[PDB]
Order: sequence, then C-alpha cells, then structure tokens
Amino acid sequence: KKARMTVDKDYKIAEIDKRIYGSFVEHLGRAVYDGLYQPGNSKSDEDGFRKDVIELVKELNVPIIAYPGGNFVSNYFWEDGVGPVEDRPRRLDLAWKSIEPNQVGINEFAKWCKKVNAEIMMAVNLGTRGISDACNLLEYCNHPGGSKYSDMRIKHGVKEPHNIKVWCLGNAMDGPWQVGHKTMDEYGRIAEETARAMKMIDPSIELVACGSSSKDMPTFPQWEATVLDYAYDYVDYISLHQYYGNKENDTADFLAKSDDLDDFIRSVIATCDYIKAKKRSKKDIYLSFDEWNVWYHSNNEDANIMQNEPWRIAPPLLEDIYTFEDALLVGLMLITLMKHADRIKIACLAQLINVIAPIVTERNGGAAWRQTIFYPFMHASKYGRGIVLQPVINSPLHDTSKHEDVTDIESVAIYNEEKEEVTIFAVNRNIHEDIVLVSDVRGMRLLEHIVLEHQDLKIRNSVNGEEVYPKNSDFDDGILTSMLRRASWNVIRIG
Amino acid sequence: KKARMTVDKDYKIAEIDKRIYGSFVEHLGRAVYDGLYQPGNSKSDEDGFRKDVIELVKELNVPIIAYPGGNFVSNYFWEDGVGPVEDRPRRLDLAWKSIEPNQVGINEFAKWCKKVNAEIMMAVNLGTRGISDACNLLEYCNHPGGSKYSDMRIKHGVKEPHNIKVWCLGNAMDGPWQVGHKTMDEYGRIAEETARAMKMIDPSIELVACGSSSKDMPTFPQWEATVLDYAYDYVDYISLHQYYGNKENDTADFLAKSDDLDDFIRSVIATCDYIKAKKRSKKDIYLSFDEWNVWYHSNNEDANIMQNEPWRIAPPLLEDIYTFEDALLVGLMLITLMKHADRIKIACLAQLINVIAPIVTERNGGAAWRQTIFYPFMHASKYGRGIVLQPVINSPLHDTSKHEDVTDIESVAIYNEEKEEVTIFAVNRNIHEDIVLVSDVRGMRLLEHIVLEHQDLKIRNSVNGEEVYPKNSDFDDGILTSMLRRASWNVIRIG
Amino acid sequence: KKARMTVDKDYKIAEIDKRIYGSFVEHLGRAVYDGLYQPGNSKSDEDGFRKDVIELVKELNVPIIAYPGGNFVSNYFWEDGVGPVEDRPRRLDLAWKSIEPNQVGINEFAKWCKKVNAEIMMAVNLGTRGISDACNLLEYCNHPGGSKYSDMRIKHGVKEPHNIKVWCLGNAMDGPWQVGHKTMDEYGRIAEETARAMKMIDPSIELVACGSSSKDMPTFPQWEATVLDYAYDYVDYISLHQYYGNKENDTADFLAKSDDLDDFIRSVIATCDYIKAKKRSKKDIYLSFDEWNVWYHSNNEDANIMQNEPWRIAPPLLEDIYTFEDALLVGLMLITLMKHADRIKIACLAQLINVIAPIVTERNGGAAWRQTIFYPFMHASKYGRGIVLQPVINSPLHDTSKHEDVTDIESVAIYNEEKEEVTIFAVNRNIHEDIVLVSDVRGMRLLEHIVLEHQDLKIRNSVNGEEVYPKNSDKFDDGILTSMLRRASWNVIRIG
Ligand SMILES: OC[C@@H]1O[C@@H](O)[C@H](O)[C@H]1O
Ligand SMILES: OC[C@@H]1O[C@@H](O)[C@H](O)[C@H]1O
Ligand SMILES: OC[C@@H]1O[C@@H](O)[C@H](O)[C@H]1O
Repeated sequence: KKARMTVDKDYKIAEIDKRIYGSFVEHLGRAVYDGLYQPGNSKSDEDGFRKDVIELVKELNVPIIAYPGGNFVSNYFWEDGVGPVEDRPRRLDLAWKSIEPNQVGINEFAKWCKKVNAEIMMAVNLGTRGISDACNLLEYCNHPGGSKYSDMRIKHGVKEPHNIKVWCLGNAMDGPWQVGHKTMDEYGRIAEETARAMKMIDPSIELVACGSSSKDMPTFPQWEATVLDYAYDYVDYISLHQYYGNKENDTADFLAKSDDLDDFIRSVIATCDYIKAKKRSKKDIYLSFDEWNVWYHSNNEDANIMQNEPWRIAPPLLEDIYTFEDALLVGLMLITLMKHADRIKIACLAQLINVIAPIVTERNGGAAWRQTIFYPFMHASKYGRGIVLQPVINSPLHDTSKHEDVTDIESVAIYNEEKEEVTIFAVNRNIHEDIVLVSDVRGMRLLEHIVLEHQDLKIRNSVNGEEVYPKNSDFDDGILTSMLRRASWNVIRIG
Repeated sequence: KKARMTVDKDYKIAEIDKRIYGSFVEHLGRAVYDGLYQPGNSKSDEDGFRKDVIELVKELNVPIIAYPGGNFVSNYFWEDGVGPVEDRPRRLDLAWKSIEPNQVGINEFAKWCKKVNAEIMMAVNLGTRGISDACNLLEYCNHPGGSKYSDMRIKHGVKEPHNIKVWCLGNAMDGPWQVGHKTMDEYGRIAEETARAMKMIDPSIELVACGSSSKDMPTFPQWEATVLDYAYDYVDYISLHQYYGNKENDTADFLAKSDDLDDFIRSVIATCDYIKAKKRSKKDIYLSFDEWNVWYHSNNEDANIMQNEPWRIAPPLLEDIYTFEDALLVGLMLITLMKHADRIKIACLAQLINVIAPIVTERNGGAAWRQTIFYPFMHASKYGRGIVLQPVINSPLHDTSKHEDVTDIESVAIYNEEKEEVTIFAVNRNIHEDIVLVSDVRGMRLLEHIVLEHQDLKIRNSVNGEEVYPKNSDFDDGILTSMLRRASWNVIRIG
Repeated sequence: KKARMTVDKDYKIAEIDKRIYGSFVEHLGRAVYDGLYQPGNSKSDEDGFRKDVIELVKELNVPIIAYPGGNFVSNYFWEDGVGPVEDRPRRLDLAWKSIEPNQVGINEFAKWCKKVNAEIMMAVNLGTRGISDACNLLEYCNHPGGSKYSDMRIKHGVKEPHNIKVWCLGNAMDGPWQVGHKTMDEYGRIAEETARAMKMIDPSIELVACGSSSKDMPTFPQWEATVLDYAYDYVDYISLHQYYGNKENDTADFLAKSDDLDDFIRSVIATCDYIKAKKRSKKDIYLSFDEWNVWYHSNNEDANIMQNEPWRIAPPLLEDIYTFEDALLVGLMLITLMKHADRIKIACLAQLINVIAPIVTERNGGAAWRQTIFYPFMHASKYGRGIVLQPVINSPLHDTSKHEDVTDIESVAIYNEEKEEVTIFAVNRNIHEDIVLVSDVRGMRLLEHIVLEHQDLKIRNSVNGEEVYPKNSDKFDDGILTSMLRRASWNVIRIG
C-alpha cells in the first residue's frame, strides 16, 4: 500500500529527444482515404485535408511521422504518387489486398505534415526495388534543383526540397507474409549498399536499419546483429516493433507486459553494443521504435475483409476500438520508452489516423473523435520534454498468471529545466489495490495532478462521447505524497 | 512367347489428370512464325492462324499448352508482345540466335489456345527479370480491371481476364548455355519470393517450380531439393525434363529407355517426399513433366544454323523427322507417365508445332502433316482418360547393350467407368519376337485392337504420305488373349 | 659506375601488344568538360572538340581508350547520354560529387576516338545495373540493325555499329567508397552471367573481369581468384590498378616502386595460373593494366572540393602537376609493363586529359600543354613496338629507406623487324651517380640516344613552357654499344 520513490536532479538518465513522440501513417485502411484525406468534405480544407483531424494531431504534439509504410512500402513505386493526379495509376496493394489510387503521394503528404507541425520520416522500397530507386527518391526530395529528379519535383509544383532528415531502409522483411521477404544476409547487404549511396547524395540525413518484425521471430536478435555488422558505419538507428493484446482477457497480466517491453529494449541495446565492440567503433547506434501500440481488437474483421471483399479502396482495416485498460498499457509503454531515452531517440505510435489509432473518423465522412489511448500519449508528449531522471524505486510486487514480481507502481520523472517544472508519470497497475506513492524530491510548487481513471476497465470511447478523459483532479516539505488509485494513470507536476 | 497380366479395378493407381496430355509451344524456329501463325496463307483464318494446323491440334485433345518457353522465356520481355503490333519491337533472342519479331504475343497466343480448345500454362522470366515483372504479367492476365496492368489489357483489346491457372516460375536455369543461369540457392530464393507475391495477387493460381534441366546435370537432384526447401509452401509442382535419342543406332537399347524414365520419375518423387518430411507439410508436391519427347535427329543442322546463319526470323531449328521406332518409344513414355499418374498431374509433349513436334508444316507455307509420334500421343490422349489400374504383370525379359532385365511387354490399363470401357496400352519392345499377352480381367466384350506396326523400324511419315498410322488390325471368356506383334504399339479396348 | 647488358634478338619474351600503350578517359573533373570537349572555343572543331588536344593525343599514338570509368560507370545510365541532346537529363555523379550534364555520351566519345585514331574499351555499369542493361548497350553498339537497340543507334544518327572490341565488366567494386560495392562472390556471379549473355549477342568481343582496387586491399588476391573461378570460361582478361606517390618526399625510394609493380604483376599471374590449373583449362587469362599512373599531388585540394563545393559541372579534380622525378617513375613503370608483355596485353595510363594526365588544358578555355609524364609515354609508344627481348643485365644495386637490392639501371630492348630498329629504353634511378651501360648487341649502327634529364627533380612543366622535354644524347662500334646514362635519367637509345 506504500511505495517510495526518490527523485534527484543530479541523477539523470538522458535528455528526451522529442522524436520519441512521433507516429506513423501507412497507406492502409482508412488512414488516408476517408481518413486524413477527404476531398469534398465540409470539414476539409481546399486541398482535401480534414481540418478537425489536423487539430487533433496537433494536440498530440507529434514532431515526426513515419511514412508510407509499413508492409505497404515494400511493393510501392513512389513515382506512382507524384505528378499530375490524372496520370497516376491505380495499383494493387499486395500487403493489404486493396486498390491504391495514389491520390496522396509524397508531395500531398508533405503538405499535410506542414499543417500538423510534423516532419516526415520516409521509408524506401527495398522489397521489390533497391539502390537506384532509393537514390532517385532522395534526390527528388532533398536535392535543391538542377538534376533530373530535383527538377522533376520542381516541375511537380514544389520548388523547395522537402529536406527529409531521417530515412528508413525498407520495412521489416523477415516475415513470410511480406512482399520481398529477405534473409538477414540479403537484407544486410542491400541496406548497407543503399545506405552507402544515399549518404553520398545527402550526407546530412540519418538512416534507420530495420530490425526484426517482432521479438518473437526466431531470427531475432541475430537479424539485428547481422544488419548492423554489414551496415554499421552508414546507419544511425536500428528499428524495433512491438504490439500487445489482451485476447486472454487477463487485465492483470496485460498490464505486466510493459516488463517484456523493457526486456526487449535492453536486448536490442546489448546487440548494438556487441556489434559496437566488434567494429571497435566509437559511434553508438540508437533505437528507432517506429512501430508500437496495443493491437488485437479488430483481428477477425480484418481477416474477413481479406479475402472476402478484396481490392477495395480504403476498406476499414485494423479499426481497433480501445478500452480504458488499453490506455493503461499505452501509458505503461510510454513510461518504458521514457526510461530508455538514453538510447531510444525515435518512436512512432502505430498508427495515427483510424488504423489502430488514437484518432478516429467515422466512416463515409463522419466526425472525428479521440480514443482512450489518445490521452496518455497527449500527456507524455506535452509534459515529457526535458531530462529523464533515474527512477530509484521500491514498490510492492505482485505475480500474474504469466509474469512474476511485476512492479505494482511503474513510474518515471522528467525535469524540465527551462520551465522549473518536474513531471512525474506513474501508473498503478495493481488492478485491485489502491496505493500511495511517497516521492522524496531531493532537488529542488505542486502544480496539479491530472488522472486517467475509470470504474470500468473495458469501457470504450466513441463518436458519441468520451468516457475516458483527463480528470484534472486530486506535497509540502520536500516529500510529495499523492495517491495512485487502482488501475490509474497519473501526471503529477511540481513547480 | 507368353506373358501374363492381371487387370482388376480394385488395384487402382490414380485418376488421370487430363493435363498430362498437354504440350508446349516455344518462340523457337518455325513453331509460331511459318508454323501455327502464317498471315498471308490461303489455309489461314482471319487472325493469321493456319486452320489445318488448328484441326490437327484438336485431334490430339491437348488441354493445356506451355508458353512461351523454354530457354526463350529467360530473356523475354512480355510487354514487347502486347499492344499495337506497329509499336512492338524486334528483339534479339539470345537462346536461339534469332530475331523475335513479337507479332505473336500473349493475347494472340491466348486466342489461338481458345481455337484449339486448350489453355495456357504461362512461364515468367526469372532469368533477366524478377518479382515485380511476374506480378505485372499476372495482374495483366488475371486481374479483372480497375488497376494499371489489368486496364492495360482491356485497352489492348481483351476485355475479360485470361485467368491463367498454372504459372511456371521461370525455366530451367542450371545450364551454362542459358542466359540468366542461377545457382540452386539463387533460383530457390527468387522462386520463393516470386511465388509468395504472385499468390497475393491471385491465390487461385497454381505454381510450378523448375527442376534441373535434365537428370544428367551434376546438380540434379539437389537442385530440386533446394528449390522445394525454399519455396515449398507456395508452389504446387516441380518440373522434370527428359529427352531420349537413338544416335547409337540400337533399337533394342533405345526402347529400353523408358526404364530410366521410370527411375527418373521415382528419384524426383523421393526428393519431393524428403522435403515434405523436412517441412512437416501435409501437402504433396505433384510433378509437372513439361518437357518430354524423342529428340536427336536434327542435332547437327541446328549447330550449323545457330553458329553461322544467326539472327534470322524463323530459322528451321529442331526439325526432327521421326521414325517408326521413335513412335514406339514415345508410346513407352506415355505408358510410364500413366503408371505415375498419382504424382504426375501435368505433362507436356515438347513441342507441338514443327519444333520436335508431332505436327509439321512444310516450310514457306506448305501443307501440314502428321509425324509418326503423332499417333501414340493421339491414342493415349483419346482413350487414356479414367483410372490407372495397377499393372500386375509377368513378362519375358531381355538384355540390351546397356540395359539388363528389360521387360518385353510394357503395359497399363485405364478404366473409364463413365463409358464402361477398359483400354489396355501395350508395347512389345522385343523387336525380334512376337509375344502373346494373356490378360486376366477380373470383371467387369472386346470392341477393337488398334496397332501401330511396320516392318521398317526407320520409316518416316512425310507431306507425301503417312507410312505409320493406326491400323484396325486384330477374348471371349473373362481372359483377354491378345497377340502383340514384335516392335508394335497396341491399344486394346474392352467394354 | 658500369652496368652491362646483353641484347640478343633470339632470346625473346613476347611480341608487344600495342594496347599496352592505351589510356583512359573518365567523366571526371575536367577530362571531358573544360577538357577534350569545349563547344564555344576558338580551338574547337565542328563537334566541340579541342583541336589542339586532339593533336596532342595523336602524338602519344594511343590505340585504345577506356571509357566512361572508373568509379563513374558504377552508377551511370548509358541511355542518358544518347539521343537528342536537348532531352538528355542532368544526373548526380555520386562518385565525384559533380553534376554530369551528359552532353558527351557514347556517340560523341566514339566520334572523338575516331579523330585521335583510338578505339573504345567500354565499361558497363555493374554497380546499380546488370545483365540486361549490359546486353542493351552491347546491342546498341555492335549489332548492325534490325533490332530494338541497334535501330535506336541508327535513329540517333550512327548508321554503322561502333563494333567495340573490348568490354570491361563493371569497375573494381571492392572498396567501401564505391557505389554498388560488391563482395567477391557477388561480383564473381554478376560478371559471370553478364559475360555469358554478352557473348551470346556478339561472340567476337573480348571481356575484362575486374580485379581488386589495389594490391593493398585485404581481399587481394582472393578477389581475383574468386572472380576468375566463376567467370573463367567467359572472360579474357583480369584487370590491375596501381598508383604511386611521393608524399614522403624520398626520391630514391620513390623510384624503387617499379619493383613493387613487378611483384604485383607476378602475383596476379600466379593467381591466373592457379585458377587455370583448377579449371584444367588450355586458355591463359591475360592481364589488362587499365589504371596506372603517379597520383598524389592533388589529394588535399580534391578533399576540399567535396564537400564545400559539391555538385558542380566540371570541378577541377585530380589535377596533379607532375615533376621530373614523377616522369622517371612513369618511365620505370612502362619498362616494367614492357618486360611483362607476354601476359599484359592491355594497359591504360590513367588518365589522358587534365585528370592525372600527360595533357592539360588550363581551365575556362585554353591553352593546352604537356606534363613531364607526357614524354616517356610518347617515347615508349612510338619506339616500343616489336618484340620484347629478354633483359640480361648486370646492374649495380643500392638500398633505399624501404627497399633493398634495387637495380641502378632498368632497361629493356624492343626489336622491330619491319624497321631493323632496336630500341633500348633505360632508366638510371641512382639519383647520385652517372653510370655507363655496356650493351652487347649479339646481333647485328647507332641511330640516336634520346634523353630526359634535369637538375631539379622537382621541376614541373606548365602552360608557360616545358622545362622537361627530350634532348640528345651522350652517346656503338663493334657489336658493343656503350652509353653513359646520367644521374636520374630516362634514356631511349636506338640502333639501325
Ligand atoms: O502497423 C501496421 C502493420 O503492422 C506490421 O505488420 C507492418 O509493419 C505494418 O504494415
Ligand atoms: O525444347 C526446346 C528446349 O529444350 C530445352 O533445351 C529448353 O528448355 C527448351 O527451350
Ligand atoms: O583514376 C580515377 C579513379 O581511380 C580509382 O579510384 C577509380 O577506379 C577511378 O575512378
């Protein structure tokens, strides 16, 4: 019932890179068509972008958006999505068994990222294409002018280069369900050679090597080791993907899965440092966690849609509707991301609009709304800039059906120096027993105490109203005392 | 003089897949140009197809035709053969040192297949092209509309999709004489990935993985093992190729060669089942015998042509003129195919027109006529539909120069119970002795004994007449007693 | 003081293939643009070709020129350089951080080679491209007509096929500074299948497989053995690359480096013979030394030009200005090449115009002069055609900072039978002592003794004048030719 945590400014983990509050838009389902892009809608601007969605994205303070995939990119031909729209083909999207009409391509999606105050992180097709097509796309986007592909961008109506900073070398290609599956050795080579050439066009870019499609793949983490062995000198990040689900309907074990996330991350870091010692390099590889979220609700509808009604434009795929308990895990996942901010410098919640997303528009042009997971992310991105202090914590333990010694209270604190504030994120993942956390600030004024709680752990949000929303609700010597209700998300700020 | 055999509808082998009576047209020599396609000719229809050639193919009841190669496909660019004929290029055909004019492409050959009531088995180029080109060709042929390459087919004048059922992942590429020669691991990888992508576009197709170019390559049968190991989950067949020759002028040892055919088939079946165990699959790989024939007569003239008269259109290559003994061995090969109809589901006489073919057009628009090998195939395709019955047979044996204990009488019975007939196929390949076949027919009337025989084992057919052709030449109890002339082919039907 | 040589016309090494006097033009720096190709210029002809440069090349009697690279070729798309010039794109040259405007492509460069009496040895892109693109280029260039790419050539205004004889399968691709870098097994496989398919289009061409970037690469010589293992039956040559520098500023050691060249050539020959025994083949692979020169003066200015000033048309890259001691090592390398004429059949001075070149044009459109290295190459190419006789030399030796037992004199005799000339090429690389060379022409009138010498080993040529240029002599009565060879000199002594 008690839990003691001592924060101290002097005990840093690292500065937060803001790109860990990024997200991800794939040409999948209604992410784009009847998603952020709805040409005649009364709620859209003259370019067809839903303005209410733009506003909801800006509320999440997303600085970087992965695009356009995802499994989609591994058979995408980028030239299909630029130039006059009347001349753009329709294409089969093999990954998601849909027709892609290519109304949104590089230039429309870059315009959209301007409107939501975000940058693109661009993925290139290394499934069915290779080096020279990555070079062309990079020249098109980043070279000012005076060459075949920069002048082509100019002739398409974009005089200034997009100057995309981070590029991703394909998508995860270790699974037998993706077009252009590669062995680790094949992918290591194409990534090394694509990376080599791209850095010769634009040496200021950063590059992401793709890790395994999940930690459960038998080739994890040898895949990461092999790719980094080949490409180390030319890439800056390795990517990780992780999704969690609660089909077993075990909310106690569900919220313990953040422990598996912590272990996955350290595994990837050890793998990077193993290859570091092997190359005798002084460079550190950072982590790009460019696919993470809860994902399990829509699994069976998606299987129906493929292949019952295949080859639709914008079929409603991956439309997970999230519960309060899902928001609790998304919050736990964010706490775990923060705790490893010394190595994780990029992360993308997957995905942003409609597809397993914090932001939903109702089908056929309907209204936009916030899912339960919208709010833990909004809080983390708003108050979680600054310096991650080392959580030194003793907290009660519990076991679940499949995890052991699960921390009762997961927590981290982030000192914003320019603002003299200190924000403490804490989840009580004791489903039953309320707990108090006593926090010895030895720093270094109790601003507020925002909470995400609800009676019903399976409650949902909808276009008819949010049942889950930040209750701006609930310190005086040096020790801060606030109470963590069972199954709750807590944002405690100090000034 | 005496050989005995028990026929019994309870010792089934398998139901015959009629696709074992298939054939093969490659863009080679006079197969197409000055072959089935002759636009000026008086005997040609509105599309330029020779109508007498069309009639002869239908007499063979060929249900499936492989196209368009062959070594030719390994450097073929299928876009060169579709669209307005005025804009189609002339290409160098490296395999056969010829100019391909591309007057006949997929759409013309598909129309021709309709007129001979056959359908296409399409090979894709995995020599100099790869995944995305195979996907484009499949989309073009099988996707109905609303996408780049399907709409391209429609605009080219073919509104409905061809819906090609069986595709071949390349041609054999183990030979140093083939453009795009692959190692077995290289071919396995590209076959695996091409098949994976193709089945995402059209999951109803079947795919054929290529075997060794012959049983005599050092990489047979490890090539088959390796390809199947990579691609097992996505393919349905493995291909086999076999040609026999009588360059040594030894008819006895020549006719013994279907024994090595049987052994060859067993070797490939064992290879498939070894991999099935390795995979723990419940699927059996079936065999596609998409190249088999006698071929040796024209070998020296083809050296002359490729080496000194290169880059012609329609050079007269591979124009074997077949003898009566060649027809006997073709019959022995058809019997062996029938004996393995449990695993062999597709087979292709290589080839259908002019090129090592049962059908010949003279040259420079001359008349069409039937080679000796035409009639064993016509008999087998006409009456060999139904259930292959296990041959329990005790026959005299003989030695030849290079074969030991060769059975004198080779035989199988097919039981068509929807017509209530039992057709016995038998060859006496003892050339020096006549032999009586006592056939115990555990019942279940004789309707005819049909023969191909001749005194002159080297006699040929020609445009001036057929010397080898079906003769109606000649059981009461339940015991079928049939006299099998030395070096003869026999089709004895009971009902 | 005394070195003795025995020249017998019956002790032969081999007939000299004149393609050992080849050179090389890459789309690099000012080789093409502001070099051989200058449209506006008063010195330029109807095609835009500097006529003064054309005549300078013709004096070197260069029979074959490799083109278009070099690193450049490894990401070159040849179609960008043919067809109407108004429709040719500008492209990023990742190798040299330049813009390639493609005003000179294969058909302009083929015309230029006609004007200097040379042929192209063409390199195909095996970096980012492969089999089918090499087939297309070979058909465009060598197939008469009646097919897609041969007719395309005709449509572009070249009715006759170029009929290019020697093709180079990519460029060396073992280095991490190269677009499309390959492991030895990757390159082995791609070279094998490119070669196989190309020889089906035109069986009369000859093919060069690429060796390592230099002997110093860790994968040398295993790269050469693997590529030859794969492609042996389909290729005719293996390539070698060698450059030398004098950044340590040690003239004696510098001039000893032809000894390393000799060791390098033998190592590659052994490698060929190893694979030959492995293949039980009756065919020897021949050597193509298609990059060799002195190269070091311009390294630092080159590093500055990328970055700081990247993506220019025609940046002034690799503009080494050669000293007299550089010309001596160039002469020593040509002597070494001559001594291995039985296996080296193609060699390429890298490069011909402005880019580490014997011929310079001064930048922004004039005026064109000859570097110090121009002249040993001119002598070797003009008088070094015939039979390499076997060098029997008793030369005094000397040690240097990093080399031992270095001959003071390097010499080789080339017997021309259609002229009754013998030519003795000799270098005295003892920087300190004149040496008399006694040649016993067990033969068989002294025709001349040409000399390249100077008091300043660091003196350079320039547009303002040649400081280094040929002179006579100093200076044969029985069957005994005696000739004093100066301190640090290049010597061409001719008999008739
Ligand atoms: O997040 C959506 C999909 O999940 C993963 O399988 C893919 O990378 C991505 O396309
Ligand atoms: O039947 C002709 C040729 O036989 C084999 O050589 C090839 O696969 C095929 O093109
Ligand atoms: O000679 C110029 C360069 O030297 C080597 O680096 C390359 O092969 C070539 O491009």
